[PDB]
Amino acid sequence: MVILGVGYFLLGLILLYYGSDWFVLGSERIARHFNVSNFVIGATVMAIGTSLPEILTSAYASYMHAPGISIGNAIGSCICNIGLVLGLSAIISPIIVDKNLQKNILVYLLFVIFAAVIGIDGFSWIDGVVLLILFIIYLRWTVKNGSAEIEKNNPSVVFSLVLLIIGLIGVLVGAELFVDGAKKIALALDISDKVIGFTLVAFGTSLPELMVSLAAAKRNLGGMVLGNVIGSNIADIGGALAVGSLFMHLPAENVQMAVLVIMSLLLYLFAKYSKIGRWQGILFLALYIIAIASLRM
Ligand SMILES: CCCCCCCC/C=C\CCCCCCCC(=O)OC[C@H](O)CO
Ligand SMILES: CCCCCCCCCCCCCCC
Ligand code: NA
Ligand SMILES: [Sr+2]
Ligand SMILES: [Sr+2]
Repeated sequence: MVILGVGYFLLGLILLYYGSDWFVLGSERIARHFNVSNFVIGATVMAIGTSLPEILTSAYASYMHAPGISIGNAIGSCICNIGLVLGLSAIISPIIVDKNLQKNILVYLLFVIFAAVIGIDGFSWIDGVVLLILFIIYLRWTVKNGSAEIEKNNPSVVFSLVLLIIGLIGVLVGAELFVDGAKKIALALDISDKVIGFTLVAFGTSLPELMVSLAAAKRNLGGMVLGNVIGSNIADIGGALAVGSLFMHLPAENVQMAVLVIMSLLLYLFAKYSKIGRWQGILFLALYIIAIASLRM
């Protein structure tokens, strides 16, 4: 049957749509509770939660002797977060970046370049261990700098945590349904293609970031969007790629890493010397479009 594919697909969108808004709302509240910025909650809790698909996908693929899918998924997500996710969000809600957030973005940049350089001959399991350690350090460093918490069964907090978790479950399940529904529609229309079907789940892992960021964008939560983008990329590299490399050596993806380094560099330069708004967003989307037009499938 195919309506099951249609049912799923539509339901996936509904869970994604409402799930994303609840995730954003709950995350914004949690940040106020812990006295940290929206960037910080976006870069830690939101980034890790929405990167769970990438982490499972890369670990699974490398385990199943498909390390090309594992690194392809990780870095492709990174390119998607800056090009598509941040591109759309910048246009919706232009961001002027604070001096301290610029420091966080510069560190992100350094991290990406380091990853690109040690991955020129691919990524070994020791490359993995190192990247994962830097990931852990980035998280502690980010929270520390974004913290002002100097000081308990509060209904405000509990309600905040419930919005967040149910929202997350909503976007993660919604995303799966979207992919699963699309897969079944494709199969019973007999238009299924593996080469393209890998980019259905590849894009699939990026749907949480997309919807969550757009939801944050609609509520002018610019720092949260930026936090979620920066953190998700780091989680995709220090987490998804890294764990992949633990099961098997990952072949180099130098062209894609170069594209990521160029987009990351652009993202930093705009954050430091300008803004992340309309035309910066238009630039990110144009670059993203060119990438999905010309990069190897
Ligand atoms: C502020 C500067 C930040 C850093 C800018 C990049 C600096 C390091 C470049 C190359 C060596 C890295 C050595 C340590 C990490 C790799 C350990 C390793 O196993 O290296 C072999 C390599 O992966 C091949 O197989
Ligand atoms: C001579 C090197 C052989 C390496 C064989 C594979 C080792 C994989 C280790 C994977 C797990 C690393 C976990 C860190 C928490
Ligand atoms: Na993420
Ligand atoms: Sr993701
Ligand atoms: Sr290497």
